[PDB]
Amino acid sequence: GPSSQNVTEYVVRVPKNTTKKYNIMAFNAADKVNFATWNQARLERDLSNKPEDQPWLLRVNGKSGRKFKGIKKGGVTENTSYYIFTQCPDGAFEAFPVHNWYNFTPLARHRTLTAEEAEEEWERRNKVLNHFSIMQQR
Amino acid sequence: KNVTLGVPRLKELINISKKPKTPSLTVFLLGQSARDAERAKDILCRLEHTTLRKVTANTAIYYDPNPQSTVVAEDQEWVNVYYEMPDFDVARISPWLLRVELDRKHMTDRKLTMEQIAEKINAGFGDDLNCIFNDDNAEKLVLRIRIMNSDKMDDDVFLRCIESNMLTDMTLQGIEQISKV
Amino acid sequence: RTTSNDIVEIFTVLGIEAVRKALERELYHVISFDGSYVNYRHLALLCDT
Amino acid sequence: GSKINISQVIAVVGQQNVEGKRIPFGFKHRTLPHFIKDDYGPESRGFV
Amino acid sequence: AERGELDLTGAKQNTGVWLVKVPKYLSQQWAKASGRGEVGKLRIAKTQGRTEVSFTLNEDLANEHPFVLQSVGGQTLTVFTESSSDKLSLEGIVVQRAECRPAASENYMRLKRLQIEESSKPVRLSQQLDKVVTTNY
Amino acid sequence: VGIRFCQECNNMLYPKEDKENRILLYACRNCDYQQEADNSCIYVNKITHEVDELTQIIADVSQDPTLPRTEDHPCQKCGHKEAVFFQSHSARAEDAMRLYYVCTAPHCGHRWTE
Amino acid sequence: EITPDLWQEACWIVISSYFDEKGLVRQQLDSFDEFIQMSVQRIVEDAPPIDLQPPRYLLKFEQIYLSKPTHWERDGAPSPMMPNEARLRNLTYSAPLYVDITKTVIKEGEEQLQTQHQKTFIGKIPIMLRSTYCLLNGLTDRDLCELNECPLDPGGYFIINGSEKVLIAQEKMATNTVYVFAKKDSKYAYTGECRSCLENSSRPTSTIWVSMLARGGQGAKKSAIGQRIVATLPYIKQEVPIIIVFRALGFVSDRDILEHIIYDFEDPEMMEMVKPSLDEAFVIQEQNVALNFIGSRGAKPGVTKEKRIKYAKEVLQKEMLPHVGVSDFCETKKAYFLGYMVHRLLLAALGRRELDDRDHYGNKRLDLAGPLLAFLFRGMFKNLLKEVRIYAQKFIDRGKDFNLELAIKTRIISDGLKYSLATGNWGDQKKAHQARAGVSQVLNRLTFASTLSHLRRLNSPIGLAKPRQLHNTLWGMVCPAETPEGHAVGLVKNLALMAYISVGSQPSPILEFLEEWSMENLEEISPAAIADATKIFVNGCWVGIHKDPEQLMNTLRKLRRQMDIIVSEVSMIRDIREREIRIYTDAGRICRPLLIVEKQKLLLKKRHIDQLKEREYNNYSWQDLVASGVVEYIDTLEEETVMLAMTPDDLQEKEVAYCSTYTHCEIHPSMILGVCASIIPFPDHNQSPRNTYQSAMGKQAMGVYITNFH
Ligand SMILES: [Zn+2]
Ligand SMILES: [Zn+2]
Repeated sequence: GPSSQNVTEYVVRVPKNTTKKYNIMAFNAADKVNFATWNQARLERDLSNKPEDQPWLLRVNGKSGRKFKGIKKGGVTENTSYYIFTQCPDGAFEAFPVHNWYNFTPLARHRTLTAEEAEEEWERRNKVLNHFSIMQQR
Repeated sequence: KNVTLGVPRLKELINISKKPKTPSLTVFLLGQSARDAERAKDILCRLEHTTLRKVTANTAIYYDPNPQSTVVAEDQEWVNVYYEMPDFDVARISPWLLRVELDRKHMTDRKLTMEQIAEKINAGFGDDLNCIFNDDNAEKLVLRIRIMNSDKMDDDVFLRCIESNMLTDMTLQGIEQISKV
Repeated sequence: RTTSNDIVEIFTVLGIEAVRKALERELYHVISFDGSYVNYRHLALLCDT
Repeated sequence: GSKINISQVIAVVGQQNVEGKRIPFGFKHRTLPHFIKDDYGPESRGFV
Repeated sequence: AERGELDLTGAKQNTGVWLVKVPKYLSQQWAKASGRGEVGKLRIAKTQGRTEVSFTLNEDLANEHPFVLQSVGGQTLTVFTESSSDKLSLEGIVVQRAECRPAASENYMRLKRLQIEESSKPVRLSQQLDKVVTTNY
Repeated sequence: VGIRFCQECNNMLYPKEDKENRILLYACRNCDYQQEADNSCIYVNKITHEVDELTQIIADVSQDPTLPRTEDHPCQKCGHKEAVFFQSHSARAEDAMRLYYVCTAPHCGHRWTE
Repeated sequence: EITPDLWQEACWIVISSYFDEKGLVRQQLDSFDEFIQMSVQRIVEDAPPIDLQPPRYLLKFEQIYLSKPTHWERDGAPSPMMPNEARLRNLTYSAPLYVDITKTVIKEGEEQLQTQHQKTFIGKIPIMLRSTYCLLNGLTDRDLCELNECPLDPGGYFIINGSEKVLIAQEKMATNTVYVFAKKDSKYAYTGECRSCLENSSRPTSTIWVSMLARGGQGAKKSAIGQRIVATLPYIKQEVPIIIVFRALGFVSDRDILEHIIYDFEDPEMMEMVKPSLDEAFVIQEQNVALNFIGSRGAKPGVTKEKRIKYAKEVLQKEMLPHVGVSDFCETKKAYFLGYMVHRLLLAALGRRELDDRDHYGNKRLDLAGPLLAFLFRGMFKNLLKEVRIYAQKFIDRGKDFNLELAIKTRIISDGLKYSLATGNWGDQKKAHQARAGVSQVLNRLTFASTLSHLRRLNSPIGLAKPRQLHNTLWGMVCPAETPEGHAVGLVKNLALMAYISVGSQPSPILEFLEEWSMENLEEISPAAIADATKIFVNGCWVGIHKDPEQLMNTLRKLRRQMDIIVSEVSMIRDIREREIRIYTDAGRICRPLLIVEKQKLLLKKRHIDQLKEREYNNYSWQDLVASGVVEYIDTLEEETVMLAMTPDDLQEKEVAYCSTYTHCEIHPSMILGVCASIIPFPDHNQSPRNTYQSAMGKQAMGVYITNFH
């Protein structure tokens, strides 16, 4: 059929400037990210330092959902420019430069040990008894 | 085989070094064993320190709360042949199982038997660890191990600790700190 | 006729005189291995003292 | 001199050994770049 | 509805986008183009059991760029957008990865060499003075 | 046999049994996710390491210039009557000097020992 | 076509071209030339701007200017110094160092009146003879004779107070290369050394150690815990586990940590081997607590928990593996590199790999005159900046004005360089305890052979027989017969005749080419694809992975053989058993020429031999020989994975099948001998100890040591 020898030819367009900057979010494929659960999302800059020179923070569906933290690519793309091709009704491919690379990793939600008490279980340096039992006591 | 000699040996002798670099120990057989090669090999086996590592091939841990579960494919025979009499099975058997195999080549080379190995194992640990007896008819000389009944640390951690202890210093045969003869 | 090469072990087992004799024998062995010979007087003096 | 020196001068220098053993495998399992990998032949391990 | 909220309309639409890398000379070709409106022609050829993707440079711009696809199952890529009005939005999820390579096999290293002296043009090195400078103190 | 992590909590899983139904139920301890143990196996250990190196010899070693090359011992899937051989060079894996052969065709790589 | 049974003439003609073009001391000359041309400019440029205050004062340095050596006579008249005059009058042979100071003033009133103090004298840099910045360069025989300087003198030495001093290359462990070692007696079973430093410009080497606890305390549950992995971070008093450090980098998901450490998830043995670390780190679950933990154990514990957090972040940022990156956002690269570090440690643990040998000259480099003077200039420039800062603060606390002409003290650099180069105490004068000694020995002048041997000399920092034994690596690389007979036997060695030391270059063009050449950078990469692909290294730092190793190797070799953007001195490695492609460009490597071999025939054909035989009035020389991609610089690392042919007519020609894939062919086997050992006739027929003894004597064999002796 036509698919056996199909040939496609589309246009390439590069607008000089876009009113809205274009960036990227990357997830580990092993993270098993599901966009169906993406009912609501908030992306805000971190307050750990306390703007543009600080890591990003993402929250999923409020506190109930998982949490991601954004990291800017330390390397610089002096020799590379990544563009995203988006299908449009006119059929002309549009290439847009990516301003920054924002990786996000999930943040576990649970009772997390704090350093002030964390010094307590250091006396049990190697005699830490019943590793399983440590988390229930908190 | 050879022993160190010369300048380092002279240094080690003029000093009274608490550890020798290459400690050695010559032995002379007394009577009939001096001329009998077979008896010499017997004394060799009786003196050579043989730990569990030198004879065992693979080790495994499984979860079999029912003795008749028989998770291993070919364990039903000796398991049933041993469990017709339920030695304190009702009390507790610690579903955490420990399985090991003793390679036949090492068994024949060191000229010891697995039954007296089990005897030594249960004698050294007394009655705080149940052992299982297997026959040589099986192609693989399997050895099953379980935990006592009358009793923190869970059970798998304790089982692994006993596995490491038995592996390192069970002292199946021979006299300690004798690497080779 | 059983003996050993370690000195502290044979000392703790047999006794000081055994240390004398065994150490003399072993020093004679190590010196004489390469064919060079030394008189018994000096080895005896060193082992005694 | 000694008869071993005569043998070395006339016939064959003999095996050259370092720390008792033959020439160690300094490279990836070979003594020099000129020998094929994983060789224990006499010429390729120190014998002269 | 909040400033920190992220729009998820694009993700819900299952929008598919392609991530492509291009060489520096081609990127500066686009930059010199200054977004005139047309910059090149992209050609996709599909066979009975194979697919071919190539990119053709505009003749006006110059005065072949075959594309090699990459596996996307190793990681998930999504593109958001930070508008100048402070309204973050998600364009969609990247569906294919493509790479751009030059057609030249040997002559392209001449352009690489030229770019290398361009990059090493501003690298600073000490200079030698024929006569000692007597304008000090 | 292996190891599994969460489905929704991206965290590592320990083993556990069911007090009621008596089934090995791998359950998250950092969270509350559980699943039935299809394998019904928990731990394996090959201390003597019978596992031959063939499971992990890389195919592209054939196109290494510096290894030997022997004409005999042709490959099975393709004839290709010339291949390479090299010892294990793996400390403690096994004390057997069995030569390992790998075919040197551009797309082949069927490995064998004899 | 080819060269059958004419090989003697051909090989000696190509060696003639090599020695006529380069010479005997080009390692010293090129090292110093590169130092003066780049290192001084890099050092001065990459220095902290001086900020002090009220009005704000900012000082920034600029391009270096140098002039010919001059003598400041008592009358003050400039006078071109001469090497002969320098020797006779005990005058140090040196030239002034000139810079431009940009004094920018900020009075908080838009009063920025920047003043440029062009050509500011800051000190006298010793200059070594016959260098491109010396006054003898380019002079022919007639002018050298007329100038009372020996034409035959190779130069390559300094003149301090009239005593000809010569710098000696110093061995040190190669930087930015993860190693593995097995201490016999230490409480750690296996350990991993990765002594690392930035691009020879910012800070000296900072070491990171990673190790495994030996099996101990058995009988208790310690055995059940098993062997734990531990690393001693820099500027931390005690040790610390690994996974806690990984979490300190900001990666909390244990799945991600194992993805970094492990590339293939189908290795239960290594999973079990790394499990003890997981169990150990089950008390630390978040980045902040981990940062507090690591910071709490520093040299100076912080006053408040924010202080420990800041200290931990700073030490993990600046002092932790500086070569991979210090650009704040480079945490991912650091995490991946630590993952590869511990992966190599695990591979050593399981025996899949083998422990790297310390005394393998493919694992250590030579600090030549260039890098050593760069280190001294770094220290002295830091001292000068401190002096300028304190003087400016003291003189501006009054608030009158500031004067750069008197503030800068040229005394410090001049005396520091002169002292360190003269007495050999390498470092600051007051810190002689930690200053390595033995550098800059007095040039030996008993014989011309002695002078050449002293110019081409190495030295080890060792004060056990392992470091001092000859090693397989030194084939054609260091003279085997030559060594001092005395207590320093083995430690001190002379270079082979054809040996050439890597002057060094920058990795920028290589990274550019690699990034363009369908290589996936190590951020926008799927972690799962690492195992099936090949790793890439550029001066140690991991920069990405590639899925077409042989094509990349062939392309890189083709580029090198033509001197394309990749420099000829660079070398690239391929360990197929490990899936890595190591590319090195830093200075200090040592290398020798070799003849390329393709198919089974040499690329050196009769036309090249004819052209070289007519070298005179043909502008054809060794460089042009390398232009045609015939001779290739193969260093000791690349020697590790190639095959050599002793002689083409004997080996390359088909015979009983031994090898058929010779990649390179020796120029001539005799070239392995050193300077003083080369004059020995029939060294093979002699016993090696007597070759060594004679090689010692050739220094002491008297004669006409230099023509202009009178
Ligand atoms: Zn969980
Ligand atoms: Zn095949």
